[PDB]
Amino acid sequence: SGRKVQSGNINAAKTIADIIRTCLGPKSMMKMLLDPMGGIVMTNDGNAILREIQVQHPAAKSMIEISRTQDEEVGDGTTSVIILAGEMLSVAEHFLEQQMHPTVVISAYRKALDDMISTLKKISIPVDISDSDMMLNIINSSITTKAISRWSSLACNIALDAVKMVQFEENGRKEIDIKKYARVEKIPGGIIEDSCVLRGVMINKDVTHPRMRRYIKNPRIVLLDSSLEYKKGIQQLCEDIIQLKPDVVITEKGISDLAQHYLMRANITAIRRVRKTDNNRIARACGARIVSRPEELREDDVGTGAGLLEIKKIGDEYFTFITDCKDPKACTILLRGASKEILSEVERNLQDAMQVCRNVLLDPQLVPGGGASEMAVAHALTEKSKAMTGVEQWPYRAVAQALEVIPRTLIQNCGASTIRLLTSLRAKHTQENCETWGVNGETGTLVDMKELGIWEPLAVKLQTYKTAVETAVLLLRIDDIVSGH
Amino acid sequence: QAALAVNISAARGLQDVLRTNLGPKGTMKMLVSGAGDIKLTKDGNVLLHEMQIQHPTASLIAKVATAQDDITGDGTTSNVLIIGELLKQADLYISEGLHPRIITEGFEAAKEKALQFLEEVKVSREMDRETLIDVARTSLRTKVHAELADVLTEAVVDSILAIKKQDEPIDLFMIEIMEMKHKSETDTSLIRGLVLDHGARHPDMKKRVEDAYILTCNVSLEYEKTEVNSGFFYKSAEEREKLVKAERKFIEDRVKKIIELKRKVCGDSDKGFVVINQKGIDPFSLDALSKEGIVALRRAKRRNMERLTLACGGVALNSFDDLSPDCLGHAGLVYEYTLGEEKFTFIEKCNNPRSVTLLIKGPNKHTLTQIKDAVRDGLRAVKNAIDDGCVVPGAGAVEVAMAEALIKHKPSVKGRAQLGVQAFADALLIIPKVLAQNSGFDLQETLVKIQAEHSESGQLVGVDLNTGEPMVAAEVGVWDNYCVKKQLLHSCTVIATNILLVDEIMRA
Amino acid sequence: VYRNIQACKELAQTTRTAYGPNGMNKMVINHLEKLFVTNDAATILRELEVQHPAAKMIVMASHMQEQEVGDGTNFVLVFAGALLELAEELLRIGLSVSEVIEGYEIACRKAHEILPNLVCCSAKNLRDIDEVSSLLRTSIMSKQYGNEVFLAKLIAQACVSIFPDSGHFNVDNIRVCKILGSGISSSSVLHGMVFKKETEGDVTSVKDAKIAVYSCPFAEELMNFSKGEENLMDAQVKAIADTGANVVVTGGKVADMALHYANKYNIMLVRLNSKWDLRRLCKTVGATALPRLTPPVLEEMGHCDSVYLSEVGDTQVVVFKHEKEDGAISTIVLRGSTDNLMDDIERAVDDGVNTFKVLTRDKRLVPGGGATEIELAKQITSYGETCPGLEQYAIKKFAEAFEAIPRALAENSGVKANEVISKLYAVHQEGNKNVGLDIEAEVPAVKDMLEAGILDTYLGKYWAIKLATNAAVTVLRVDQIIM
Ligand SMILES: Nc1ncnc2c1ncn2[C@@H]1O[C@H](COP(=O)(O)OP(=O)(O)O)[C@@H](O)[C@H]1O
Ligand SMILES: Nc1ncnc2c1ncn2[C@@H]1O[C@H](COP(=O)(O)OP(=O)(O)O)[C@@H](O)[C@H]1O
Ligand SMILES: Nc1ncnc2c1ncn2[C@@H]1O[C@H](COP(=O)(O)OP(=O)(O)O)[C@@H](O)[C@H]1O
Repeated sequence: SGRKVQSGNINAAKTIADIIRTCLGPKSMMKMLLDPMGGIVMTNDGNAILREIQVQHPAAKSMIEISRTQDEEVGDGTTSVIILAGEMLSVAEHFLEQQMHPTVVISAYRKALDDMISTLKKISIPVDISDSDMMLNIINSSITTKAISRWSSLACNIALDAVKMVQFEENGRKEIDIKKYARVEKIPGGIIEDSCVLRGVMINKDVTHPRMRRYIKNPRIVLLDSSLEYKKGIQQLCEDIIQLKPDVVITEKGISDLAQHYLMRANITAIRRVRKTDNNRIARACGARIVSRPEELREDDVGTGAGLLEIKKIGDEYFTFITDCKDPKACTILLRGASKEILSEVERNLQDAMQVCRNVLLDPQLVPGGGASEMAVAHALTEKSKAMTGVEQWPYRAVAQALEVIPRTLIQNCGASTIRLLTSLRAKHTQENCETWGVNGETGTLVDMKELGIWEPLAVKLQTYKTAVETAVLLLRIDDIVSGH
Repeated sequence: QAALAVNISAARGLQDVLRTNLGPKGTMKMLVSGAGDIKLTKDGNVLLHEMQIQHPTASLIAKVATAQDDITGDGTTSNVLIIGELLKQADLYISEGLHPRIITEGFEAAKEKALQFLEEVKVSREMDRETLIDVARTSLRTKVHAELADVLTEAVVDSILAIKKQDEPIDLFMIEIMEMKHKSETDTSLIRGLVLDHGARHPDMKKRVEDAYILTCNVSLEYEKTEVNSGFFYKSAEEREKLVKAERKFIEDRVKKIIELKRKVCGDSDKGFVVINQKGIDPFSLDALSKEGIVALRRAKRRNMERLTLACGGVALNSFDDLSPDCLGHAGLVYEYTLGEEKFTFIEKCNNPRSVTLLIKGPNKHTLTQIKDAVRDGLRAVKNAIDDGCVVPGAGAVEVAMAEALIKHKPSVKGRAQLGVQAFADALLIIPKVLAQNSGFDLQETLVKIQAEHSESGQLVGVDLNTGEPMVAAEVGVWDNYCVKKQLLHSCTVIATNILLVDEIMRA
Repeated sequence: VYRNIQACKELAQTTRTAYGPNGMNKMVINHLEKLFVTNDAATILRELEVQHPAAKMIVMASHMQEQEVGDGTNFVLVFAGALLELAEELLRIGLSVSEVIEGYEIACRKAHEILPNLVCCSAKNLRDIDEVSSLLRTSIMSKQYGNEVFLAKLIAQACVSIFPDSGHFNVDNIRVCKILGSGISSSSVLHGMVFKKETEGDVTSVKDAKIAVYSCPFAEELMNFSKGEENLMDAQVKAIADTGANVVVTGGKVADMALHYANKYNIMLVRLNSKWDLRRLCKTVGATALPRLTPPVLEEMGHCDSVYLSEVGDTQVVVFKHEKEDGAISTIVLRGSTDNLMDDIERAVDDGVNTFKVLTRDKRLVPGGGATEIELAKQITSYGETCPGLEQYAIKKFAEAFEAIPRALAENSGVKANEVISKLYAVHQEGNKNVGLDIEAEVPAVKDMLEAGILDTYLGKYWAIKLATNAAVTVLRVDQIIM
């Protein structure tokens, strides 16, 4: 009753967070998943652990949801988000028992979050984009410690060629970017080096009889969801097309040979059995428009699409190589190899680096990882808390105290003592003016962070901190759960 | 088959219980009794003599260990740790056959090699004040607080260097620990000669005695009456009414005998005639004689009078009279000191000032007992260091080098005794490990560092119980006793063999 | 070891409430089934069934504290409890017990060396009855709230100021005599011990009194036995009256024949002596208890100055005054409706006299009411960041345990503790040492103590801090025992 439900919620949060507390870093301790069928599961990814496990407490369910969203939003750090949320709630437990309202606590947390957002940008080191040398250094730094160690060249070249092929200049300067409009073409065959990049959209569907001028010097794509029939006795679509005279028409169903000849008379190439998940990128790359009302038909129905079409047949597959289209917004990146067992994770890390590049365009800032950024922000909060007055200062210090959990876990899961190393790191970090030392993850030894050469994008760390703080305030703002079970 | 496993489990349990006591930085346990009074201590001897052990053979181990190592100074908990580790290491080989006799042969060969190694490692630096300081500090910081030990080291070392003049180690009577209950526990010094427990009812009789003559002889100022006639005072109480009288003539006889004794051997009211009574005395005759200059007191124990025989002089018979004053001796000062409410008589600067007593002012009973045990342990350790004349590098210095020597001695022995030798080395390796663990640092981090640096150092080297850094105990001041190591090794091997040779248990 | 820490924490918690002038008191029932109401924590502990050995030795430390100072024992208990709970969470962090011990020791030494830097000592001397009465009001106000503190300070201090000779004082000189009846406002102060006596046959002005101490108090054949018994009793009282005896003291009852015979001997037959009074009489008159009536001895015969009856207190009493010091003995007569508040009043009197004694032995006074506590906490926690190493955690935890005093003082007085703590700590940077808590306002308001005159002994707080640190250290360094 009353605060008891809050204590239960934060206890559930703490007991779900510490399950995968120890599984982040380059030496993550591995975990067991024992289904009640005798099977045994080998897993390191805490996200996979929580996805496989099931829990009944609704607060834990909401935290699972936020972890999944953060996984599907910016990329990595989900374990760090969960750990931060759990530690912040665990440290707020003491203040909840202190007979203070959750309102003052959450206000203090909000002010602390506002301070952290600024002090992160204060300490973040600038970075450059498209600078091959230290961009490749970042690739060897963070894009590594995955299964691309021996194959980092393909990942790096793919990322660097495909950074400038989904950029959207909607309201600024290429700051809008998506990782889904890119044409990833993951087909086995040949060597892994056969993967390449093309400026256009590729279709795995092709006409059964490509004995025709499938490519035109300036295709004018128009989306059409209707399927052509033999004739009106519908043929009227053929004359409707003839009115505006395009050269390429997309439909989702097959076209008969007689209908194919009718469309040849209509001076258009008919493409059949296309897919919506591919038609969307077709329209994005070609800027097509769909319209069927005769009154609304005008000169704007048909617009210029591709620039140089072509079709080849690689690996006995009916390919469709549209290249050099009008808009380099949905281009092609090829993915070939002997087997696909790792290339999926390769492309996942590719999209991770893609988010890295997109946020570098957003904010060219790197934060010193390995506990360096965490200790820097904790020190900034603790020194700023000296001037703060009132009861709300204690949470403003406890959030900083609980944020140092990341280096604590890094030191803990390498054998080294988690107390002496943390004390040495904190004591030397304060007297140091602008050093931002970060503990090595492998040896568990203190080292200046520039020498180690590890960094994270500013945006991803900022999002992790924001999500952790918002989860803390959301879980502390719950006053009761009784609505049934 | 299984009796061996039971003994192994009991020994491991005893070792685990006694793990967190070794070393000055090791934590201390506390003992609770049925009555309610509690004792707070860290020394292994008292812990094994006071613990209420469940397992029978664990009680056997404790009893035999205390009985054997009462001879040497200390090392009890280290011995228990080493025997437990020996048993565990032997079990790791017994679990796959390996009949215990072969392990016994390996243990005996390793004992011989370790004895020779200790013989050739022992350092015979000549005795001085500084080495005694170091030994006292090492033997005292492992039983009491840090600064209390630092204060007490000076007192104990000064007392011991005072004692050392006889060129022969003697103890017990010559060093006496007095106990009292002043609030300021910081007061702790040594007093030469003797200190008497208390005195009698005398208003400022002599105080500053200066030169004095000691006869004692259990004066009879309150000589025993004839009270006991039949049970108690019956209707025929005239016996206990009149026969109890007429014994005042004994008191007057003693008074006059002391009168001519004083004005025979002194000739003046000065030169206090020191006499004592084993029981109470009447204030009337007492102050009548004291006003003449006679130092008369009452109610003293035996140990003080036997010490007076060898440090002051004078015969002592309860039934007596004036006799030859040849046995009588002289005292430099018999000044009496009172702290608050109870009187102390300082019989100092006397003939043969070899006898010395130790003064402490503990606040309560348990701190007093711990201080007494700590100072006794320090005295025994420094006396043993005096006797051997060759101190050894402690802090695990001798143990790690012994282990290395045993490992390098492996191919020398034939048969399967090499397994026993290796287990013996791994068991002797426990001491630096327990030191590091009790200090707080990681076990194998410190152990690996120490072994790695000792590999090239050649000289012995220990562990610093402040940072985990390896340290040369010889140049710092950590020291142990040769006899302690000898007895520890021998008894450890004996008890390990005795336990390992067991085969089966039956009731009786 | 967490079992010992938790046990000591519960022990401290069960007496944390009774701290301060708003001590919200308890019920006391012992084995013989009395019912007392008391707020004095030292009074609470002495009938607590403490079984955990950690509790046994923490209350041993408390007893050592009261024997050296005389007040602040509840402060020692709560400080030790806070220290042990903070040590518990430090152990949960992963620190070793020895490192915590070292940090606590260095923090304690820092506290002792920083304490004398904020002392606002006494004004001029133990004299100036009004001034010292204003001084000695703080401890008695803590024991009993300000309803009667203004009268109590004068009543208690005026008695101890009677004999300011050669700068020496004794607490046992100022004893307390209780008289039932009228309210506390009718209390008074008198010279010489006051107690009940029975016979009024006493002359006002007397020469050197002769205190006769009673260690052991009181057809035809019937007439013969009665005559023999009466003659034997008359011989006994004649033997008592020998050696110039003029007064007697007895714990027995009066008899009409006995009182008549004593009166016609011109001796008052004083009876009804309390079971504690006789040792004090013997030790103050330089005599011992006579075994029976027939063996009195003039050598062990009581003499103080004289004996007479005092009507002060609306009752007839017996008074012995003008000892060898001629002014050393001075009791205090109290009035009250019942007896269940007499214990609290005499406890406040003791808490005044012992604080006066420690003022005599130390004329240095530091601000109270949460001032010195928060100041020392700020000093130690500021020094902690300067000191590197692993003792720093123990140093901050020591400061946090030190700052728990005003928290309890505010909480048990009604006001929310966190608001008071935060406001006091923030003010203390600018509103320096003399600031302190305000009892009166329900709102968490602060107020300077220099004008309020609420001060506590420097030496008392010094010894309390030292002994609390020693107790916490000696508790942390245990592992277990068979139980
Ligand atoms: N070589 C390294 N040295 C130190 N820390 C590292 C190293 N590599 C990675 N880390 C740490 O790992 C953390 C990122 O792990 P995380 O994003 O949680 O993985 P995932 O999100 O896939 O679970 C970073 O905070 C960084 O400090
Ligand atoms: N200052 C010190 N530094 C390192 N080791 C020490 C120090 N003082 C004592 N020791 C070690 O403690 C051991 C003795 O402790 P312990 O066995 O607990 O006492 P006891 O001899 O009573 O059993 C010695 O072997 C010595 O090496
Ligand atoms: N009017 C007051 N306002 C604030 N604090 C007070 C007041 N009166 C007493 N105190 C505090 O109460 C404490 C007295 O504690 P006390 O109850 O005497 O301990 P004990 O019961 O162990 O003798 C002092 O430290 C003082 O700071």
